Order: sequence, then C-alpha cells, then structure tokens
Amino acid sequence: DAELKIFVSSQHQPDIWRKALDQYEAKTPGVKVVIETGGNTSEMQAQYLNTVMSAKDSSLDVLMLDVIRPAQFATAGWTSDFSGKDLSAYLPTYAEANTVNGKIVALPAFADSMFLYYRKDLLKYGIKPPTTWDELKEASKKVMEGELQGLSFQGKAIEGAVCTFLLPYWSEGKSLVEKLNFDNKAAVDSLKLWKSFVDDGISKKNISEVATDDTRKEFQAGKVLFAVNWSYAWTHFQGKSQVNDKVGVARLPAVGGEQTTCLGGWEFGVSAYSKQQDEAKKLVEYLSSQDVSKFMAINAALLPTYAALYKDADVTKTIPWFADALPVVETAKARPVTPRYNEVSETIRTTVNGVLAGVMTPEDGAKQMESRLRRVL
Repeated sequence: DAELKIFVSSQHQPDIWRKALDQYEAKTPGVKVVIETGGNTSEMQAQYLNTVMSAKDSSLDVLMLDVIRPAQFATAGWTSDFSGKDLSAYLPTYAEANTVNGKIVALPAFADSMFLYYRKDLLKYGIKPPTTWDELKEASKKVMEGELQGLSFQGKAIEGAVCTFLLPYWSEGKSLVEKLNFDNKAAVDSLKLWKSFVDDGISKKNISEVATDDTRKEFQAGKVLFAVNWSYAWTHFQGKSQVNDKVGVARLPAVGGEQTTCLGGWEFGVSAYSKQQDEAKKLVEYLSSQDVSKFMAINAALLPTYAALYKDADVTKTIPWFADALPVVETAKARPVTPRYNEVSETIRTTVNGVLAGVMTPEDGAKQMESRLRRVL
C-alpha cells in the first residue's frame, strides 16, 4: 500500500504522464500516484526540488530530472541508486549518462538530440546534405551565391553553446571529462570553427546573440539554409511557419572525424529521502519501459528512448519524421558526467559566447576554459 508523489513540471506534459500512471495503478493494486507540478508559478516549479531536497523532505518519491543532472543529484544525496540495473536496451549512450561511481542513478524518460535541420528545396543546386563542416561551407557558398543565413547555431552564453562547442570536439574523438582530459588543439579548433562561419559570412555577425528559439523562429521564417536545433522545432516548422514540406533532417556534420550530436531529454530518479524506495523504483521501471516510451511517443510526441520504437509502425503512422530522427539520435554523445556540471557548463558557454562576440580570441578562450575547468576539476 503506497501513495507515491512524482514531480513532473508543467512544461513536461504531466497530463499525458497522468494517463500512463492510470494504467500503472489499474494493474498495481494498492499503489496510488499523485503528480506534483512544483507550485503555482514557473519560478516556484524551477525551485521546487532544491527546496524539498535541502529540507530532506521525505514526501517526494519520484522526480523527473534533466539528463545533465544525474551525477550532481546523486553526489548531493538527492537520488537513490538502482543496484544491478542494465541500461543496455536503451539508446547506447544512456548507460554512460546514468552511471555515477559505478552505480545507475536515473532511468531514461524521453530522448532528445540536436539535428541538422535543412531547406531540402534549396539543396535546386544539386547538393546532397553535408557530412563535414567543409561540405556545409561549400554547400552554403553554392546556395547563397545562387540566391538568407547559411548556418544558424546557438552562440548566446546558454547551455546550447556548450553543446555547440562539443560537436567538433567529440568529432575529433575527444572527451572533455572521463576527471578533466583537456585537448588544447581540439578546443581551439572548435572555437575557431564556429567563429570561421561568422568570418566567412556563412553565419550572421550577431550569432553571439542567438538562443535556441531564435534559431527555431529564423529557420521557420525561411531565412536559414541550415539550422542546429532539438526535436520540438519540427512541429513548429510544419505548423501554421513559412517552411512547410521544405525541411530535411540530417546528422550533424563531422570535422576526417565522426558525425556526433548531443544526448538531451529528461529522466526519472527516486528521492534518497523517500520512505517508499521499493515501490518508487518499481514505478520508475514501469515509466521507463518500452511500452510506456511508445505510449509517450504516440500521445505526447516525445522522442523514444529505445531505437526499435523509431521503426514501430504505430509510432511512424502517428509521427512520420521519427523515422528520419533515428539515424541522428544513434550518433548522440553524453555531455560531461560530473557533479560540477554547472561550473563546467558556465565556463564553456562563457568562452564560446566571448569568442563569437569578438571579445576574445579562440586561443585565449581555450586558455581561459582550461584554466577554469582545472579549478573546478
């Protein structure tokens, strides 16, 4: 007999998770689940977990958490581990994303990744989707000379700029955190690459001002040939928008390197202060099961955490473009898994934005980034 309280904020479709929870209660007699959205305002919801975990409040059982937080929350004492848990059935970088001190400390809820959205219509010039940044530059040169921004990416000092820095870093096969493993040449080459788009006229002069939804709105307005963005953008582009039926979805370019993207989306954890550990873990196992991932794809348009569901006929009938998402999500890489992710993110995004704004050079940016990451790690 358990009453389980689960934290799902108002921006994560708690209304659709509620339908999955109703199916769980109908076959799990004696378990009631109640959704806590975190308070009446957006700010209250964003401060909810810090409030009840700092108080060691034992009433919360299950929590949705960002894929960047597993290590921070486990190290803070906020989350329980799932002893002996196998994450091999999920998309491949979930095991790495959720293993902290050799323990599984969260389970996947729904996936996300960056995609290279592109104007399929303009590629008119006989160009196949670019597989390298040099191909993307050549492609942008051909389309722009023929006809409009070549490439929109996030240069504001936000989490998206960390993801931006890491795409060329990962493409060279480098991992920034394994403990800090800083490759100066790869870090300088990443910063120079993003700045080269501005210098070569492929990206606008003020890309340092571009947040995730600025890319989305500008591509949607027909002003962008190539756009880096996440899964939520597609429905905007195909909605009531000036790019209906002119949007392709591809893997992000490589630098002789590898085509990579970022592992995004959200996960579930169990509160370390829950008095109902076993029942809370069983609920998380259900919410992270393939049949629930499938339900959430069909009913909330959330990208599944199992590769097989991108080929499932019921999913692709409901959301055809998920077939085109699969080859991109299979290239995902995990952002640094560290309890000091906040400081690692702040240092990287500050450096990326400062180089793109023209406030510092790539070389001094790598210098500043290595110095600050060494203090944190």
